Amino acid sequence: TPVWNDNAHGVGSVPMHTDLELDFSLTSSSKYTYRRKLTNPLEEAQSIDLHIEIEEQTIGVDVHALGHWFDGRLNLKTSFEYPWHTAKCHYERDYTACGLYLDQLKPVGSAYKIITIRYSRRVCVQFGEENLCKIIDMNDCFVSRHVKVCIIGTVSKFSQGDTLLFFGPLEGGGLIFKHWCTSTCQFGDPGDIMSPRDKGFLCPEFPGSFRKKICEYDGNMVSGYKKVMATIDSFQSFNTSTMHFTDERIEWKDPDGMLRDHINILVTKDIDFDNLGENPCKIGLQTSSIEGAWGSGVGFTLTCLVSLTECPTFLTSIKACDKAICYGAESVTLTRGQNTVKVSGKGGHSGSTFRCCHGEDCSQIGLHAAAPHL
Amino acid sequence: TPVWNDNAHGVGSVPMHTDLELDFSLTSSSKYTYRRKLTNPLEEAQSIDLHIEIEEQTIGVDVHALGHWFDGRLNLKTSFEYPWHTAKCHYERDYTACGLYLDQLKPVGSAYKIITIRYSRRVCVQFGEENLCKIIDMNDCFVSRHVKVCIIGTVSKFSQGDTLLFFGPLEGGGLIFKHWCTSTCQFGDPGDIMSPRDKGFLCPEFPGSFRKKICEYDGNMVSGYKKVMATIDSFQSFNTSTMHFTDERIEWKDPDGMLRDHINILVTKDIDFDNLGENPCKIGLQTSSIEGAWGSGVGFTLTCLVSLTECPTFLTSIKACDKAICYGAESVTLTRGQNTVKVSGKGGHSGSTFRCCHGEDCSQIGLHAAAPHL
Amino acid sequence: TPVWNDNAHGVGSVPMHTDLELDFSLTSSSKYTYRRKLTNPLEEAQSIDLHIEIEEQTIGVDVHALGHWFDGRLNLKTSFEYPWHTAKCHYERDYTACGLYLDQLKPVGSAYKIITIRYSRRVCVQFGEENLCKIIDMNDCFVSRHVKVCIIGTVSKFSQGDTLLFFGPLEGGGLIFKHWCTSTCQFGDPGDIMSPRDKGFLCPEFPGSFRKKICEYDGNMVSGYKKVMATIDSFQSFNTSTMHFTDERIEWKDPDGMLRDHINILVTKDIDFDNLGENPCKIGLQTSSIEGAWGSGVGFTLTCLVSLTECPTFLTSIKACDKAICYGAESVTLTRGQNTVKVSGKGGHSGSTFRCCHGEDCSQIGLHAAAPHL
Ligand SMILES: *[C@@H]1O[C@H](CO[C@H]2O[C@@H](C)[C@@H](O)[C@@H](O)[C@@H]2O)[C@@H](O[C@@H]2O[C@H](CO)[C@@H](O)[C@H](O)[C@H]2NC(C)=O)[C@H](O)[C@H]1NC(C)=O
Ligand SMILES: *[C@@H]1O[C@H](CO[C@H]2O[C@@H](C)[C@@H](O)[C@@H](O)[C@@H]2O)[C@@H](O[C@@H]2O[C@H](CO)[C@@H](O)[C@H](O)[C@H]2NC(C)=O)[C@H](O)[C@H]1NC(C)=O
Ligand SMILES: *[C@@H]1O[C@H](CO[C@H]2O[C@@H](C)[C@@H](O)[C@@H](O)[C@@H]2O)[C@@H](O[C@@H]2O[C@H](CO)[C@@H](O)[C@H](O)[C@H]2NC(C)=O)[C@H](O)[C@H]1NC(C)=O
Ligand SMILES: [K+]
Ligand SMILES: [K+]
Ligand SMILES: [K+]
Ligand code: NA
Repeated sequence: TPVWNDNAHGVGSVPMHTDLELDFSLTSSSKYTYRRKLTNPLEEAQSIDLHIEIEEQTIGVDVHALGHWFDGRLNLKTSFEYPWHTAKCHYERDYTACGLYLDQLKPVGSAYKIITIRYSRRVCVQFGEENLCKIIDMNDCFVSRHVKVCIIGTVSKFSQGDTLLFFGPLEGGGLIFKHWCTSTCQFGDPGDIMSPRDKGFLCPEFPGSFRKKICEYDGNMVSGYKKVMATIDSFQSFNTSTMHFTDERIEWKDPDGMLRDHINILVTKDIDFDNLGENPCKIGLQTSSIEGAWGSGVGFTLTCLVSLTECPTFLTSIKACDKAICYGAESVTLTRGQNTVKVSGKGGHSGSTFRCCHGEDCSQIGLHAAAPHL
Repeated sequence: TPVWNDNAHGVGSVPMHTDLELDFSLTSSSKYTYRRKLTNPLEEAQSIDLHIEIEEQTIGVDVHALGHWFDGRLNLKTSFEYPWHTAKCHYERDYTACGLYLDQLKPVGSAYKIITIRYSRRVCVQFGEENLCKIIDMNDCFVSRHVKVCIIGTVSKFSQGDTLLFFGPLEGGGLIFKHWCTSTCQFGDPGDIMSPRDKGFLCPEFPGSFRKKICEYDGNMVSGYKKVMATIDSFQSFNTSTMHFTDERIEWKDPDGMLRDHINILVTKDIDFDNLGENPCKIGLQTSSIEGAWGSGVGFTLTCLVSLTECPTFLTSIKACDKAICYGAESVTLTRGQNTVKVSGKGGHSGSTFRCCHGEDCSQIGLHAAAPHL
Repeated sequence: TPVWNDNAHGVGSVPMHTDLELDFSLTSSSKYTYRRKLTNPLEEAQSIDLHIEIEEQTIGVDVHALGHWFDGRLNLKTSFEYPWHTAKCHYERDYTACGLYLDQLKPVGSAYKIITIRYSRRVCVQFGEENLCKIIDMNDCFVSRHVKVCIIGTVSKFSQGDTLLFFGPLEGGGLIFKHWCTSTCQFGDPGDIMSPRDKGFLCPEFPGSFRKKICEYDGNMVSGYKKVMATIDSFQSFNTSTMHFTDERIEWKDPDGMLRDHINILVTKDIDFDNLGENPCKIGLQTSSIEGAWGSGVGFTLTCLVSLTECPTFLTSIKACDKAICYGAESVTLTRGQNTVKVSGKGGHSGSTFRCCHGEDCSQIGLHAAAPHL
């Protein structure tokens, strides 16, 4: 007969036994503070200090670092071992030999492929001498005995698969590219000339033809960087503040003040809220195996061994997390005893050890995923 | 003076005459159950059984089935009726004849073009001996005399125009392509070699040049499938559960437990809610004509003859539906007597008979739309 | 100790001291009207007229007008000053001279690049003899002493960077293109042949090769318009109603009745709401400088000189606006005295004079931004 479930983040309330509601649309890039002494109607001398602090919206993007994009010049030469044999990016016809090669290479920016986008606000609530701070994801709720804070919002600026380009120390801003070349890179494309890491170019294709007249090449001669700069107003910029780059992840606060989200704060002073996720179930967790990759839009799968006690069944979520960042979650009805739960995730880096987690509790160790693009 | 309107799905309430509110963020891939005996404060012995069941979020995607994508090898031959004349996909130069043809063809997956995306949850509410189940679309509300259930959410995983690729019996997962070739398919593109149905290839272009030295071809020689596999981590996977393929439609439950939506449940025990859509207007419906296409991003238009009685005017919505799936809706202020209402829709298949509908009531017959891509 | 903040648009309420709540999901393309006499329980003879009018959802899109897209025929000629020298779009090989040129040109539609998308509803509230109308952006709130109206919604039909094509006097509808050519336009692409203004073509590239046999060209010979028409069902249409084109901006009401948003209306009859943005701070504004461009996805930056009095600090937003349309906003904690605030914006046209604004108050003059695509 019991069907415990903690996937509901929120409360049951009696609207007559609720004392305060704050409901408002808040500038995404703004913090908010509320302070009030909660006093009895007139029939006491007891007051409770309420102090709520909501921080500015933060974006967290799991990415794959693509390395640097380059500008360069396409040069044509004739040989009748070719002179341009040392050039990393080249193309030749063997009739008299005609040759193309890239030179005057210069990095113009750092590119990042978006894997996951998540927005959040840090929310701190003091009620009496209770003090609790939590990072609340957009469309999730802060839940406590006396205070509920729900954030509801939508943003459509960034999409998975977008490529972000930063031209300089671009704590400041960047460009969004929706068509960065991937499976086919031709000279002239956004992303045409890349260096994924320190050394080594991924060279673009040269789709045109040679003619042996003095060699000629009848394909495009203009680099992707120059073609993009020539129509730069066609592309979308974004701005950033307090950037935080870590391996395969970027966090910042978008200073775009045109964006808003919705905040609802409900307070009960005397009788506790009914926490809709309340349960007596107890969970133990360890990792079993992993497969798949970090830094990948295809992702990984973490297998967890999950022990349930004190309940016959428990509907809940098991997460793949590391250092308080979660990369995936699986909703599951656990049965008493041992359970095997597979969690699909995306993101992380080579040093990530993905742990099996429930709520704020995690396994003692995690597992590494494989590298992408091998 | 009267201005009846049923486009508002919700209730007017007096916050003092409301007995229970549930407000929470729910894992999209999780169900939720609430059971409670509603009892009088202390001054009676009468109790009402409240039982709410909210099912896991379902996605319904109206699609155009594109057929199978193929891998293949590009072969080059010389003829001085060509040997490769039986090859379906070929390219030749007539000087000595040089020829390209695709062979070693193999289907690698099934592709589907997204036309419409809609999310929903089935919601069942028992209040006393009243029992009602409804499929509630995201950002719509369940309305009854004593209980309101509103679902508010946003998802940004899929977009109209995306192409979904399933590699095997991919009850399991698939890939999202945002640049599947349409108006120009060149060999090497995602989607380059397609077979729309049983037999018959839509062949890709071969943009390169021949040279008569022994023939040479200086264009790309690598299939789209191989180019995509070589950078597979650049593409976004998704997972599925309890898939349901029907003609030009796919439904499933996304097991991504990182996604949440918002649920609000309001209960009044004694006095009924004010149903904001309440009205005495009566509607009769029949189809008149149709034009446009199923399986098409451009869509169709259903013309309806709509009779209004018992009201001078009625602001409402007329829908194009078949078998309890709706494909389009037009908001309209009807006038007493006959009205002509055009409803723009998208989706459906060759067997669809699009009916004119109001609320849960539909015309006796529907009309077929035309096929796309003729 | 004081920390005034007006970035919160909403109210604090005591759920016992609230008299009416309307909560509902409303068809986006529908208006809504609520009329009620607010009367005392039984212990008075005083009534307040409540009258709420919510208008249909409007979309406002800041765009860059791209001019007209053309259909045309690619012709091949041989010359052994070339005949086709007057043709604006041409390509030649100088061996006998082979030539390509476009002719039979015809405009097929007008194209617009999406820079910004915003949805809104005009909301009018009469409470007693108080009457106030405001345009409320989606995910913002109408706030008054006795009535709060919040709109919460999400739409995923249009995206920044999409190109909208209108084929005729397309008050009626249009097509969405997600891959309109920008940095590389080749003959055959959507957007291949453009005329940005009255005269002057931006000609596409012809990536193929000539051969001197009688000249031959082995590249694509089919215009982008014809290639798109041949697979028109692959593209997404949209419909429009009551269109309003102005320079670099389009407004309309989307008649898609499948879309909904959420409306919440809270009314207190006696005691005023606590306006969460209430403050004694006073602001004076003038422009200082501007840089950047209108009609550009990169945008502009307006520098404002902002004087704060009556408060030590004030957390607020400074906006860049002209004629009651706002193009950007910066959240900022002002300090008493003079402040310099930079506001990033996008949109507008050559005649726009971007002003520094706070709430409904603006500077006496604004500044012009520079033209894009120079
Ligand atoms: C969720 O999807 C993953 C991803 O694997 C699928 O990806 C699709 C894009 C498509 O290519 C499909 O063919 C492929 O299976 C599933 O994980 C995979 O499962 C297979 C079968 O056991 C393994 O061979 C793969 O190594 C494995 N990959 C990863 C990264 O784990 C997964 O099974 C599926 N379901 C769940 C519940 O996660
Ligand atoms: C809503 O749009 C449809 C779609 O037709 C338009 O599609 C645009 C993409 C663009 O190509 C435009 O030129 C085109 O008209 C309209 O339906 C069309 O109406 C015309 C005129 O009567 C007919 O010739 C078409 O057959 C018809 N097509 C379909 C599929 O019905 C429609 O009129 C418009 N308005 C409403 C209220 O639906
Ligand atoms: C917000 O971003 C703008 C845009 O400028 C940036 O755009 C990125 C896409 C990238 O190219 C980056 O290199 C570039 O700086 C910033 O405005 C720019 O600031 C620089 C430095 O002072 C000026 O040289 C530019 O003229 C100026 N451009 C515009 C349009 O104003 C801006 O500084 C940044 N921060 C804020 C708070 O707005
Ligand atoms: K080549
Ligand atoms: K060719
Ligand atoms: K060429
Ligand atoms: Na060529």
